[PDB]
Amino acid sequence: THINLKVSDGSSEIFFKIKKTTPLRRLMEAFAKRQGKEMDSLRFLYDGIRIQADQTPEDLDMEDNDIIEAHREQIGGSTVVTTESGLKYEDLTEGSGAEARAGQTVSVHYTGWLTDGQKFGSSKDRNDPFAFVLGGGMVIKGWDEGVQGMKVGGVRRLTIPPQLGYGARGAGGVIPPNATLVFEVELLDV
Ligand SMILES: CCOC(=O)[C@@H]1CCCCN1S(=O)(=O)Cc1ccccc1
Repeated sequence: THINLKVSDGSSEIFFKIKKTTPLRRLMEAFAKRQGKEMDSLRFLYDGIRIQADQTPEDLDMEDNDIIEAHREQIGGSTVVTTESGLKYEDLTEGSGAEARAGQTVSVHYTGWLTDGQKFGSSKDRNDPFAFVLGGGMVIKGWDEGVQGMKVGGVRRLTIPPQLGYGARGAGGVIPPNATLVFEVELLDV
């Protein structure tokens, strides 16, 4: 009557036990919400086929310990850029207006995760935007570099190697030495 399912996006892996007659909506919402996102930002595939919120394990002939693969889809497309430092960035949404430049004070919202999907931080927790002088050395190097060129309204995903993050030290009782960090940064003002 019930099966176990694993949902993975390549980083976060979440395990669920679900009645076979239960629609996949709750499971899908749960996975999305754990990344601080709305369900409609993701696409969930079973056996290469896209799952819809109203379908059940029964409708799809799912078995115990099956896997659902989760991906974000941007309708715009996906282009990930590697810079000379080894920083990677992907504009999920492009903003409007002038590009943020070195020396400007910027205000952003962000969420940060480890490569196992664990959230270590977010400005949305206290609903308090984060401000800093871009290129001023008051944030990790991945940020001083990666927020350059964003426009207001833009959402940019940064993949930050540890020499551009917290290096050998880690941070916050959460990020260990030599960790790669993933942030989604939204530029609010420049
Ligand atoms: C004040 C300097 O902070 C930073 O440079 C980065 C980027 C700018 C915003 C905050 N972070 S943090 O989330 O990684 C900080 C963090 C790390 C580990 C656990 C919690 C928070």
